[PDB]
Amino acid sequence: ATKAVCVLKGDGPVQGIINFEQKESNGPVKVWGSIKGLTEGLHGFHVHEFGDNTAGCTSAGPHFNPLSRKHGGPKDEERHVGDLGNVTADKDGVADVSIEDSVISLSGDHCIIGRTLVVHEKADDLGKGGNEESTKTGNAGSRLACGVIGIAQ
Amino acid sequence: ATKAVCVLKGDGPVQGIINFEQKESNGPVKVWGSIKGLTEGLHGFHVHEFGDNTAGCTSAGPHFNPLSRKHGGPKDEERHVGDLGNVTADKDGVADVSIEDSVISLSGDHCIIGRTLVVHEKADDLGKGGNEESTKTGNAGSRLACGVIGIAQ
Amino acid sequence: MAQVQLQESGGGSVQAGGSLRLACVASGGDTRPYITYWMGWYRQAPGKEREGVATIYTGGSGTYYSDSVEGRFTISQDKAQRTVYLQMNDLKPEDTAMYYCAAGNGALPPGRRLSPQNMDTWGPGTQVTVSSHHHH
Amino acid sequence: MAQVQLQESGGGSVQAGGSLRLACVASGGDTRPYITYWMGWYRQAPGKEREGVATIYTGGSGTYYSDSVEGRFTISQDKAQRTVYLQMNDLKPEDTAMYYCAAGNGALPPGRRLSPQNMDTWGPGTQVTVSSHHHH
Ligand SMILES: [Cu+2]
Ligand SMILES: [Cu+2]
Ligand SMILES: [Zn+2]
Ligand SMILES: [Zn+2]
Repeated sequence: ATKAVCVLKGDGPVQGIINFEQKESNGPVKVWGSIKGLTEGLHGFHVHEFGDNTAGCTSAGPHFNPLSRKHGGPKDEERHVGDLGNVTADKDGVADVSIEDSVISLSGDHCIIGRTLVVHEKADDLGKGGNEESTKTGNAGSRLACGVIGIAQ
Repeated sequence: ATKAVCVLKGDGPVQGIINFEQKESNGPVKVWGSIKGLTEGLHGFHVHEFGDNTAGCTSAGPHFNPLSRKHGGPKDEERHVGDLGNVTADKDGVADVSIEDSVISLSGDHCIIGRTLVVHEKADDLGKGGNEESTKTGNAGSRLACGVIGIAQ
Repeated sequence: MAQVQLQESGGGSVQAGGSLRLACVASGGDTRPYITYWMGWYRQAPGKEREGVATIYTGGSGTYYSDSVEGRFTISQDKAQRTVYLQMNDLKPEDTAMYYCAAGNGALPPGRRLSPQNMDTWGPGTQVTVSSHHHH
Repeated sequence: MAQVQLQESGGGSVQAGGSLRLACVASGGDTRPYITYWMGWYRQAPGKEREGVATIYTGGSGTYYSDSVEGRFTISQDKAQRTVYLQMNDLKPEDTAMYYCAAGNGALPPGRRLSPQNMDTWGPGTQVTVSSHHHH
């Protein structure tokens, strides 16, 4: 598939819709949408491994990481496939996302369809925190909203 | 993937969880789970084309149909890939599903991951209604609950 | 069809061993036909907590009763008229209470279907008073 | 932290052209820090509908005002104390009303943030009365 979409919901007020497009195989993924109800500022933003939301965002498992690498930012070379860095929420709690990534994909081994996209309570430190959790999660904190990534029309 | 899962929610009280397993490529899919809040009796049960639940179950599109065939039951040869027939709700409104199908799959061209599973208001007539809609929908009626099918752990 | 509203009727006074039928009529709310409820009968006696007596699934036929009333009470419905009936037989003095109708979500799981805390809507109540034979 | 509860304070009597500060303290509810609200100030004058005056996003800093009060009223918050202040300047006689605090969902979209129908919690109210100069 070349188009995907995701509805993010969670415990609190955070919600949104994110779209995906890679218009040619193994090319760059354009991710765009907007998320409301966030605290003004930066929030971690990754694709987690499982699209199981039976137990909320908890059952999504960890960052999508087929290469068994440490946590990093999206520009970094040492990275999880699912590391998409941060989204920034404005003074009304709205974060308009428009991002390009080329390590995620809508087909092949690093396909993200059927997995879970997650917005986080705190900013992702992109692996540079200086502790061990920073190399796992970016110290991004709890999962405010999430959804399974489906084939979109 | 060999394991998938789906949370079905909708307007009314209908909700449930469905699991999927094909333990070997291009083999049979075991679908099992349970759905509550249904009216006692039969309810249509198919995989629709898009895993977009932004507008509820409406944005899921029609039955998953890559072969461009008419509507039928699961045993039928003239069938949509997504035709899974009916589930039967007991006198408490609970339908325990345990079904095998070999035309759906968790990989390949007829992969259902990232698409939407849907429970219906009325019984599916499996294409034998004698009218035109029966060859489209089985006259199964409105979509009570649905969810996107994700990669499961 | 604003919000769901329940109206009980049929309570009265009867001597021990007698019978009574109560009715609970539902009006309003989402009237689409796949909207199911666990409907269904609760008591509150003087000085005790509100307790469930019987419940019935409006989207089917399953019924469940409290231990204290199994065998003596029966719950039924006329789905077309949105009325749920409690046929109370072999009445004891301790069945005296204000009797309430209550509607709960149709997806309620076993063990919450007849619990007052999981009820969404309550009726006003109809009083049932049962005389002892020892009340000359 | 049962459910969210709002308490207004600071209403009184002032002559036209004067100032007033109202405060709205929030207590209870889900106290996790990512639970955001549009908090924020409504009026009801004699014989008229309840109307929004100012609102503020407790998870950030955006503020929005009704036309009738833009330029004269300012809304602010002390997030650590869950208090939202309405600084009312250049008061006119028609600002007389019972003033209410109200909390709405933090995901409320533009154009519902300051509408009473989308408010979840209301405070009791504090009365503001503004004298005409023509009241000798
Ligand atoms: Cu994450
Ligand atoms: Cu269907
Ligand atoms: Zn990571
Ligand atoms: Zn079909």
